[PDB]
Amino acid sequence: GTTVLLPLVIFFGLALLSLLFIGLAYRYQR
Amino acid sequence: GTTVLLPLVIFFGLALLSLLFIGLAYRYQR
Amino acid sequence: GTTVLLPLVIFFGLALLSLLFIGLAYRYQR
Repeated sequence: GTTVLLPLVIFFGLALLSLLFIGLAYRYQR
Repeated sequence: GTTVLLPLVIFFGLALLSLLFIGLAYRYQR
Repeated sequence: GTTVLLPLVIFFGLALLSLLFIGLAYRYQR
């Protein structure tokens, strides 16, 4: 019951990927 | 049908990770 | 249910990002 948090955390984890993607460009541009 | 697009876009991000992981293996391992 | 595997595979991708996250701290540590 009240398993509304389960989907939210999965989507929230995706946020880390976004930050990691931005950092990738930084490494290629000093 | 209800907010079906929300989970679809989250899964899409998952595919992007595959590109980021595959690209790392090539650079860190010919 | 019917699509129990669908969310499981999406979560499975998140596990890989966990290892990548470890490398981020190392680079920012030294």
